[PDB]
Amino acid sequence: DVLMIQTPLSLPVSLGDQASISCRSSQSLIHINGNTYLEWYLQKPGQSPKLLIYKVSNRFSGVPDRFSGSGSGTDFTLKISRVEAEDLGVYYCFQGSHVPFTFGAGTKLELKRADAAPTVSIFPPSSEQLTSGGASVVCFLNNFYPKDINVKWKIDGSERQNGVLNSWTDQDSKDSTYSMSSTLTLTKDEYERHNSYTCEATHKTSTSPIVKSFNRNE
Amino acid sequence: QIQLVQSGPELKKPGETVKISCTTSGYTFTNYGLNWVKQAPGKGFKWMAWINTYTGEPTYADDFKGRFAFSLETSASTTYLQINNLKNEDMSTYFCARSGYYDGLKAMDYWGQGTSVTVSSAKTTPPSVYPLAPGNSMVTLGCLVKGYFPEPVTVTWNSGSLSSGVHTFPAVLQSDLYTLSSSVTVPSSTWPSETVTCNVAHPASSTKVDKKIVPRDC
Amino acid sequence: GVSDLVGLPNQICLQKTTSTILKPRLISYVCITDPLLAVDNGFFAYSHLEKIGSCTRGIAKQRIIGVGEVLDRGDKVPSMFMTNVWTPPNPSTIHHCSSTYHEDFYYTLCAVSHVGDPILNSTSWTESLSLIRLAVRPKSDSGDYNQKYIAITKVERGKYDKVMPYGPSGIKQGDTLYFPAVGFLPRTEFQYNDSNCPIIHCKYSKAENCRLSMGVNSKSHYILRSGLLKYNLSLGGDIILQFIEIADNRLTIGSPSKIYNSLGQPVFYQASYSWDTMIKLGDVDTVDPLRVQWRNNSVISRPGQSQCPRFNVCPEVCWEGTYNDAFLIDRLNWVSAGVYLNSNQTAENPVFAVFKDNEILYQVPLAEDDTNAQKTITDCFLLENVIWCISLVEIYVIRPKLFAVKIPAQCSE
Ligand SMILES: *[C@@H]1O[C@H](CO)[C@@H](O[C@@H]2O[C@H](CO)[C@@H](O[C@@H]3O[C@H](CO[C@H]4O[C@H](CO)[C@@H](O)[C@H](O[C@H]5O[C@H](CO)[C@@H](O)[C@H](O)[C@@H]5O)[C@@H]4O)[C@@H](O)[C@H](O[C@H]4O[C@H](CO)[C@@H](O)[C@H](O)[C@@H]4O)[C@@H]3O)[C@H](O)[C@H]2NC(C)=O)[C@H](O)[C@H]1NC(C)=O
Ligand SMILES: *[C@@H]1O[C@H](CO[C@@H]2O[C@@H](C)[C@@H](O)[C@@H](O)[C@@H]2O)[C@@H](O[C@@H]2O[C@H](CO)[C@@H](O[C@@H]3O[C@H](CO[C@H]4O[C@H](CO)[C@@H](O)[C@H](O)[C@@H]4O)[C@@H](O)[C@H](O)[C@@H]3O)[C@H](O)[C@H]2NC(C)=O)[C@H](O[C@@H]2O[C@@H](C)[C@@H](O)[C@@H](O)[C@@H]2O)[C@H]1NC(C)=O
Ligand SMILES: *[C@@H]1O[C@H](CO)[C@@H](O[C@@H]2O[C@H](CO)[C@@H](O)[C@H](O)[C@H]2NC(C)=O)[C@H](O)[C@H]1NC(C)=O
Ligand SMILES: *[C@@H]1O[C@H](CO[C@@H]2O[C@@H](C)[C@@H](O)[C@@H](O)[C@@H]2O)[C@@H](O)[C@H](O)[C@H]1NC(C)=O
Ligand SMILES: *[C@@H]1O[C@H](CO)[C@@H](O)[C@H](O)[C@H]1NC(C)=O
Ligand SMILES: [Cl-]
Ligand SMILES: [Cl-]
Ligand SMILES: [Cl-]
Ligand SMILES: [Cl-]
Ligand SMILES: [Cl-]
Ligand SMILES: [Cl-]
Ligand SMILES: [Cl-]
Ligand SMILES: [Cl-]
Ligand SMILES: [Cl-]
Ligand SMILES: [Cl-]
Ligand SMILES: [Zn+2]
Repeated sequence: DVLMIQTPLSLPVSLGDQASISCRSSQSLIHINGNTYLEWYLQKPGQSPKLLIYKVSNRFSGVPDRFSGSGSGTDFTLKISRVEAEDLGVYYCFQGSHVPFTFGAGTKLELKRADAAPTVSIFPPSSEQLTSGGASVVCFLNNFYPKDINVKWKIDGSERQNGVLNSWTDQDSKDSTYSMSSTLTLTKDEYERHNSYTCEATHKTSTSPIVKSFNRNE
Repeated sequence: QIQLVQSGPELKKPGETVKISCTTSGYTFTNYGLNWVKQAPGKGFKWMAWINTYTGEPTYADDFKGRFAFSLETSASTTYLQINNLKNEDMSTYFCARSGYYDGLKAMDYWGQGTSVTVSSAKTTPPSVYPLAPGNSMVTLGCLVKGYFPEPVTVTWNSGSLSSGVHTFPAVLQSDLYTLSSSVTVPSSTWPSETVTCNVAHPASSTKVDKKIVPRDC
Repeated sequence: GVSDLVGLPNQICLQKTTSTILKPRLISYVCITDPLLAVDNGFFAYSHLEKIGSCTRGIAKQRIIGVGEVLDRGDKVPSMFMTNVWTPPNPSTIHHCSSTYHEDFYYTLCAVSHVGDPILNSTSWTESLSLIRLAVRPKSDSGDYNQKYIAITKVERGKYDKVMPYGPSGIKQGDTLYFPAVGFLPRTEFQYNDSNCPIIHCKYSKAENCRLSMGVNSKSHYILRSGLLKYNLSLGGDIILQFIEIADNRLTIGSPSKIYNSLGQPVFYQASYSWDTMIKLGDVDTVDPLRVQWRNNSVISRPGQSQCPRFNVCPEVCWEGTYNDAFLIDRLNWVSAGVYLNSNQTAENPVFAVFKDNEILYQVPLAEDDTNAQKTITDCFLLENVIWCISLVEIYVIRPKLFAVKIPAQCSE
């Protein structure tokens, strides 16, 4: 199958900088009619994609001149000379030279900012859930950068990976940080078996892990 | 004035049949063919088919043979994508886009808004809402929203009053049902001095829940 | 002296240049039709049919099938010197010859028809194939060594009702000969999914156009499928002629084809006699079954008529085109040399071009602008380790012409 490899999957850039996204194909995209049907599209969150560039280098109507495309055969590059905030989004390359037509995995153009350690908050099960029969311990890791982070739950000093569900937000629209939640759901009985519940995070901002913890004795 | 509008969101069980419409306006319908594309949640686009609005004949990828049908009605200037014997791997957002013939520009210049198709055997269940109170200069409170279907739920704090400092995380599955948490952060002087209440709304079950975050005993 | 294009020859200019670095030399000096040229191991096979008067409605006067040597004629230019000629008793019964070299001989497989060309009277023709074996260096008092006629009795066709040689020359692998061929399959037995017809972005095409274009007319009894005719000489007793159908990747109507060895690997060309007008050639993946990795060439095509002119890539219902093959002279860059007709809807303006998949490196016309041309056959080889090519070109005494073109090393004259 014709494969479109995009580099990189995530492209942190500062505003007003130059961005370069590479797209390489498993086979030449030069159709037997002479045209190379390689197109670049952009998708913003909660929006249908928008055609940026068609036929390697031609710009669609309304596309700013800061977007340009180049390449040939199997190697192609999209280039943004000076990134404005309106360019933040997900860029896909696409080939229309061989059926089935294929897309790249995408490249997330996001905003670079100063590193920030996460604010960690741990929450024990509410009495309502306990009377309902379950016990969910919640851990919030708010406003950190970069997004690369790891979370570990520890119950009475022993790590538990079972019963854990994680979720991550995208970049914040107002401070450009990331936030994560980690929820450990247990039966009320296993919650009452143990006393100490610990949520610890590893992030590049600190050599030590950021630990929040509570003991079941209120 | 060139616009493509697709049918509304669809919620179906496995084995059923769905028919998505795509009505175009603002141009000669037969002068440009149409493309059907598929985007899996949090993933990339997959090209499904290209329909010749002049002959009515579709050219589809191999993966979409059989239970997929690409038709059109020229009078209504509409194209139809029908999926039979729905399975979970069909839950996705489907787009129609204008793709020209070789006589002009085959790049996808104008897109539809998309149509979401959710496939599940889960039944409509309201959310269970639990407070998350702690057990510094500012404090973090939360609302845990467990065991609801389908998406989405909306979460506000004090009826949108605390828009700033709020992080609602994307929902993940615990079974057939969804769960998510929401964080609010407020000055230590604000809580528990004033009453911080979280408002959850689940339109599909037409449910509204309000939970005040009261402090624990100690 | 003259040898096959194998090993690692002298450099050829790989840049694109407008400079006149190709110097074609005419080495040849009532109508002459149905030509055939093959060059192998410093020898050659040639064939033609001389008619009286018209080229199409004329009386068949003489069918010539000869072999000889390709030698340096004196001025470092290769030329062809006949050494063994053969003529059938009735010129109007021999059709569609194809020559394959093996060791001491050229084996020429022809079709015998009392109803005319089997392509135009397929249903009436009773399949009858003959093999004329000609020694490249005849010896006196040597029995059947010089010339030998073999009426082929046993032919395995598989699902096809009839098979026929369909192309100028084939290859040898060990002791097994492979001729370009076609099989006639009734449309009732033709299993083709119209889903495979590439109609996408073609506004006025229909998915049915491929299957209908697989025959000489849309209501034809047979579809033509290209392939190979295999003759294993090791099975000396009585050799069956086996048909091998070409794979269905980029399938087009059965048309004159050529399989030839270059740089020690098999290459296949198929004439574009249908809607897919861009040139069809490439390295052979497997000979049996026959599958070809067609180049995705975007610069070389052939003239057509109204429905399928030059450069057409959309499926239409048409049977039109010309045979204009190409010889691969460099596999590492996939460079080829061949004569193409430089016109959209008329068979005219022969131009010898050295080209890659997506660009013509350098070319040279072979006649004035209004000169009519038809089939062209190009075979390349080594002379003192420089790559030469010989091209037979039909040109308007209507007779074919033979050119010898050296492939230059530098890109400037
Ligand atoms: C010109 O352009 C065309 C179109 O892009 C090129 O053709 C494609 O070539 C690539 C690479 O050679 C092929 O991919 C390979 O596929 C094989 C298996 O092929 C089978 O499966 C394919 C996937 O479904 C399918 O498309 C094929 O269909 C062809 O054949 C059928 C049957 O005859 C025919 O009806 C069709 O029309 C197609 O022509 C076929 O059924 C696979 O094995 C390859 O894997 C490689 O890598 C692995 C891992 O290392 C290795 O183990 C393997 O041995 C192999 O090396 C690879 O995926 C693609 O199928 C071709 N598509 C078509 C339509 O032909 C062509 O190569 C270009 N020519 C030149 C000169 O560049
Ligand atoms: C020999 O044939 C070629 C190809 O013809 C096309 O294909 C064949 C099968 C048949 O369908 C023809 O009807 C087709 O036109 C001719 O070259 C083509 O010439 C036409 C004009 O006659 C030209 O059309 C203009 O294209 C302009 C820009 O082209 C780009 O967009 C096209 C559409 O997306 C692409 O197809 C093309 O590849 C380019 O990317 C466009 O702005 C204009 O409005 C016209 O539509 C084709 O582009 C052109 N195609 C190619 C591959 O060359 C030959 O015509 C001769 O050469 C061309 C270069 C022009 O100079 C002509 O004036 C000239 O006559 C034709 N030869 C003759 C003698 O007619
Ligand atoms: C052509 O026929 C010959 C003779 O049958 C084949 O070669 C023989 O193959 C058998 C089986 O592998 C061996 O036992 C013999 O020793 C082979 N003999 C020789 C002289 O090679 C050969 O494989 C056939 N080739 C093709 C392409 O069909
Ligand atoms: C025509 O299609 C039939 C159905 O085959 C199915 O679909 C194709 C696209 C392949 O994926 C195949 O593996 C599937 O089973 C085939 O049975 C038949 O052989 C096809 N015939 C031709 C000539 O393609
Ligand atoms: C084909 O051969 C038959 C003899 O069986 C003859 O009647 C018919 O006219 C021939 N057709 C052509 C086109 O030569
Ligand atoms: Cl336990
Ligand atoms: Cl229009
Ligand atoms: Cl496909
Ligand atoms: Cl385009
Ligand atoms: Cl349920
Ligand atoms: Cl070699
Ligand atoms: Cl010379
Ligand atoms: Cl007969
Ligand atoms: Cl053998
Ligand atoms: Cl048919
Ligand atoms: Zn039969």
